[PDB]
Amino acid sequence: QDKPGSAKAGGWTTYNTDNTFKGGSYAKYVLSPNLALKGEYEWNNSSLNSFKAGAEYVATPYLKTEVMTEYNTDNTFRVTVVTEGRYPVDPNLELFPGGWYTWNNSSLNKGAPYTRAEYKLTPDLKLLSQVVYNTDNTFKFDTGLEYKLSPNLKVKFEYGWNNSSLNEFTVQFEYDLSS
Repeated sequence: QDKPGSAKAGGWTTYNTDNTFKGGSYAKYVLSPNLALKGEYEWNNSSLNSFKAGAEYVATPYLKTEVMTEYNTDNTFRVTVVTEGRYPVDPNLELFPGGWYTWNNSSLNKGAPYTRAEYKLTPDLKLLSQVVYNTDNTFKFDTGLEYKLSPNLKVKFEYGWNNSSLNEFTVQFEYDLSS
């Protein structure tokens, strides 16, 4: 149904109890089926902003690979790899295999496990729960919700929770480009 050349936009509003506020937006340019381009700009009140960009390569129909490289004022900041796919589940809920990989020049490459669940707690919504567990102990825990009024545009609100940050509230804005 859809055709090549079209792109998708997605705003990201990061708000926290503290005065410090974070804002950014990510978009994916689909030109060909082989691979697609991606870019997410992260701006902040301070002068510590950055820009991450990469590409999305499809190795399998069930498992997809998306290389996301983080660029900064310097030559290079760091390159991370993300792996997502579709996993079956006994019940009605769905299981999404998440994979986080952090590669840098200073430190060594490491790929931590990621578990992303998505289902309807009851109402006609898409509750996305992201949990990160490690061999030692729990890594982090965050929740997310996906809802909308029309198919054209959509909105989602997810909050992160961990020892590092007390409580962060991020709301994504799904909106397809005009051209």
